[PDB]
Amino acid sequence: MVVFEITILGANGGPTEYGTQCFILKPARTEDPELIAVDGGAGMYQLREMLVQGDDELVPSFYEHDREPIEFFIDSKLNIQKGLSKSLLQSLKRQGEHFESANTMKKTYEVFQGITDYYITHPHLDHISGLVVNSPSIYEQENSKKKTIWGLPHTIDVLQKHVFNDLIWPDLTAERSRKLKLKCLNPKEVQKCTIFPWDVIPFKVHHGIGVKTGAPVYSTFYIFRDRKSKDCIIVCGDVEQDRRESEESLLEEFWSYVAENIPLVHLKGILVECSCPLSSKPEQLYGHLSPIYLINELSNLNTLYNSSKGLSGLNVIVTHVKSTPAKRDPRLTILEELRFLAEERNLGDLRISIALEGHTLFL
Amino acid sequence: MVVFEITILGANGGPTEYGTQCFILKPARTEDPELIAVDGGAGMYQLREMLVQGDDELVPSFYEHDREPIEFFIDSKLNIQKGLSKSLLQSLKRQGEHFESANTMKKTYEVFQGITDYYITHPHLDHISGLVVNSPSIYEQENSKKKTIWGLPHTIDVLQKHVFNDLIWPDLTAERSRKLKLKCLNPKEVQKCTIFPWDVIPFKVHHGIGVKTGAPVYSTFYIFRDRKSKDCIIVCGDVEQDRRESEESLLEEFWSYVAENIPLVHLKGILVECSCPLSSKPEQLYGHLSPIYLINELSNLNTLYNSSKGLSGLNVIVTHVKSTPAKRDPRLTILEELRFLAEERNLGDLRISIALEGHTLFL
Ligand SMILES: Nc1nc2c(ncn2[C@@H]2O[C@H](COP(=O)(O)O)[C@@H](O)[C@H]2O)c(=O)[nH]1
Ligand SMILES: Nc1nc2c(ncn2[C@@H]2O[C@H](COP(=O)(O)O)[C@@H](O)[C@H]2O)c(=O)[nH]1
Ligand SMILES: [Zn+2]
Ligand SMILES: [Zn+2]
Ligand SMILES: [Zn+2]
Ligand SMILES: [Zn+2]
Repeated sequence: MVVFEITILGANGGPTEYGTQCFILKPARTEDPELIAVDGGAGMYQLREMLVQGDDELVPSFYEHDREPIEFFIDSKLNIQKGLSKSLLQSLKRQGEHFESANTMKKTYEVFQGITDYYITHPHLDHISGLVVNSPSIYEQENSKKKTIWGLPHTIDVLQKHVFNDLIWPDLTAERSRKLKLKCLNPKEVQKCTIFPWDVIPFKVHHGIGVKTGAPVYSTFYIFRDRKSKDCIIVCGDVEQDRRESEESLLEEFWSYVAENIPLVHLKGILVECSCPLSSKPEQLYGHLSPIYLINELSNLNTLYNSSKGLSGLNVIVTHVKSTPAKRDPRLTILEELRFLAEERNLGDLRISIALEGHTLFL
Repeated sequence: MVVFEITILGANGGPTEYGTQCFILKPARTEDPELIAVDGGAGMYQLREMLVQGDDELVPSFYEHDREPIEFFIDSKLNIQKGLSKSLLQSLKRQGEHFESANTMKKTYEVFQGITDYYITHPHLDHISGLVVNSPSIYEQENSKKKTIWGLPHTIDVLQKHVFNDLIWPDLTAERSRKLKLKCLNPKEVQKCTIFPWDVIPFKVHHGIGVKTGAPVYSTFYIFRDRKSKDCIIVCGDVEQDRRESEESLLEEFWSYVAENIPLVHLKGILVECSCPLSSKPEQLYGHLSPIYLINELSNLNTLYNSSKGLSGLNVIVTHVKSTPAKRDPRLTILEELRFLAEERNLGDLRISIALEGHTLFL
């Protein structure tokens, strides 16, 4: 049944600067070294942590307790494991003694060499910091695996002009060996992944407005579809509800596409933000979702699928929760609020979990 | 004797993406909440870690061992402590019960509110990622402490155009409350710190060339001088030896200024990179120092001071060491190489230590 393995490298919405958004994807069970990244916040450093840290599991929190029981954050039916998957690790264990004798740093370089395609949702620094700082690793070997950064134009153009520009970062895309490449995707078009037998389908969404410019700020949702099984996951960039009359209904377009083309039984998960709780201070919420807005969007999807069973069986994996100087971990507050609102909206057997760094989901 | 407390938030040169360059400065012993940052890599997240982690101390390594004895990395005479200093923590402990009842996240916000001036050496992403991602914290309170980002023009112009531009990051400098400001410094000019009774004196240095543009890439060295004691520390951005005939001798200008204006006994420390070991693969070394180049620069300073005692008593704190897929921790390799070369060059009782994240130096 399981088709996808999703490694949560980073699910932090800020403002603390580590463990920001990055998810690694690979097919379930298989042992190729190749990996896809969605976004580019947490990277090599987090892979290294996961190698080292590899029951009554406790996860970091820093609110009521510095560590909290893992089960508090997840749906009881979620297929989740701490650390990197057996199949991901097997690519290192292909060489018995070599694996054993490689130190943690060396193992980190080896795993990371396999992360060869990034799908970037938007170029805000929290979504690209690891991609950028990690990038010189591409030059460690002459027989190097080359990396490609994919995105919609609002993303790629910004990376070219503002990041890989010899000012913010050396312009590694200008190196003649082309070991780092930037490539554009067309919105709404079924495009192919480079190694895995998957389709990638990107959609533009809204993510607030410029402070100085007042210009709409865009983001991306990615659909990944396994062609054999027809199973799909949706992995989202930062997003807000479309602004009533001033903006195109990009989210409605997205949900309509999903309901038309992907039967619910084939939708194995959606990784989507809920940055803020209901108490929502305006400044932190700009360009983002709170529980009422996320539930409203899921309700729209529900209406489109048009089943008396609602969204029964759908796994919603909540990402990008922000820190706040609150008494209680906002991930717990948000999870409770989402579950309450989902019940109130009769969305059925919807399974809501918070994305937890340092874990792999099997969907 | 001790005048400065230096909190090492980040001393990692990359390519792993966490704990990159950031040092917090304050006067020794005093308990004001105000703090200066030099650079802006590791920030809130690291402050939080230091709050939580607060003998046979072991520090992270990830080479021969995942953790190594602290003493291996430092000169035996170095005044160093794990965690935040008593005086830094006292600003939180001014309120007895409030401190106790504040969770770790809340304490992090409180300490971080005091970090109100950053002195940025150059705008490479590893030197600004925490500054940027942490910046929305400024909006948590209406009676907010405002933050100022200082730098030479090569730094400030790039931050304005390429970072705080509603593309890479919301342009928080355009918010009317001006809670985040960018301010330029003039090179070679004695300027005043905002709260501490210190002079700040910035100098431009070289840091390689653009990959695409071939343009010189600039960085900054900062001198901080306590006006009362006349004691100084030097805190450096990334740097390479000046390129023979193609470039101005910016480093010679710097050492000449130091030797003319700061007696060695008043020079309490220099925090300066040695990104790479002697084995130096060309690609990783570009724009940086290796032990022979760092020792050559210190030799130039030695010649200028012109004492038979060499640089006896000088604390050299080595920063920005890069990871490498080597068998041994490059910080250990580099420390050994620097000490050997210093002896070979008869630099005297030079005290060399590696900067270690999560520690405070008292100089
Ligand atoms: N005060 C204020 N903060 C903003 C504004 N626009 C964006 N931000 C902040 O910029 C940050 C961008 O990162 P993101 O939230 O998209 O992950 C957000 O945390 C948000 O709080 C704004 O217009 N005013
Ligand atoms: N291959 C290659 N890497 C470069 C070049 N210029 C800079 N870099 C890399 O860009 C990174 C910039 O961060 P920094 O090293 O300044 O902390 C460095 O790690 C360096 O390895 C270059 O011309 N060629
Ligand atoms: Zn974000
Ligand atoms: Zn964003
Ligand atoms: Zn650097
Ligand atoms: Zn640099």
